[PDB]
Amino acid sequence: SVDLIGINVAGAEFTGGKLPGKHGTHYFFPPEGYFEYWSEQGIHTVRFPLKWERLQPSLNAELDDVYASLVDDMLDQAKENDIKVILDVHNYARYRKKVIGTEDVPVSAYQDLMERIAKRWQGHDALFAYDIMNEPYGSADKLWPAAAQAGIDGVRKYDKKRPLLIEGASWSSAARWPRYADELLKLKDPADNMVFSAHVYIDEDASGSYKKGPGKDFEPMIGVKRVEPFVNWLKEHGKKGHIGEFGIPNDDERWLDAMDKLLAYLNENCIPINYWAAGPSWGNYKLSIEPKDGEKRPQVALLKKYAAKDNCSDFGPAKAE
Repeated sequence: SVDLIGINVAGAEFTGGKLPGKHGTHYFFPPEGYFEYWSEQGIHTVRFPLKWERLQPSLNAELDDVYASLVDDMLDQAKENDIKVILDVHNYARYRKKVIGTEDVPVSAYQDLMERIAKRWQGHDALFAYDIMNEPYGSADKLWPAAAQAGIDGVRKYDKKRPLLIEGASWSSAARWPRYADELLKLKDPADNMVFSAHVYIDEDASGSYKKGPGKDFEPMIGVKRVEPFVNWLKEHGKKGHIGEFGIPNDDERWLDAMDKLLAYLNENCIPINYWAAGPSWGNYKLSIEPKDGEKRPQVALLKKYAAKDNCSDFGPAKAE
């Protein structure tokens, strides 16, 4: 099945400056008992960021035993707690700061990583889908469509069933999506289970930093307006979609109303969402929905109302008929 409501569980990708880094200091995986709270809340789908450099400290080589094993443990816990997991290679179309398709990082290396990820985890019941690359941007944008096909090819060697989530250029911006997306039309999936995944935030620059409050001229439909370009492109081209990130601060009711409006529109169009973000070690992060003493997380009550609604049969939008 495809859940319309889901959350990001971030932490494994933290502190990029430290490689390999130390678990519990630089990066964090969910502790025992972590998924229970979310499952009891009624959330059953999770997007899980991973750092490519930690998974694969050398290109075209076996996955790291310690980091990959932590992933195994996390998947085992998700399964015990009725949680389905989207693995996200959270890398901006780069390995050690070099773009995929450059001489340092050939597309074949990216294909190799995807083959390895699919080979290791295709047998795990808790695995739901592969989000093959988080937020290609900048000098990566031109070379990304070629890289994406290599990633699809990589996964499909070992997993011919599960959905592939394909992000777009320009930080996978939903708002700007039609400006660049046509380059993704040449992508082909032999299994016909390919879904585009866009990101959206409703602060002024759409970065999710929230440098300002809503302001006097705030529009409740701002989230909907920002995803329409994406959803309309999907409709025009007979493609399927997904919102892999959206988040808001807990300090203004107006943000919550905009979120409600966005969720209604996504629900109408059968587009699933992954809220950014929950996680084992967020501290004071403004967008966090993880429980923290003294913090209310109104975003969670809102997600719960939607989670109760019927899922769609498949990733939308529904085909014209």
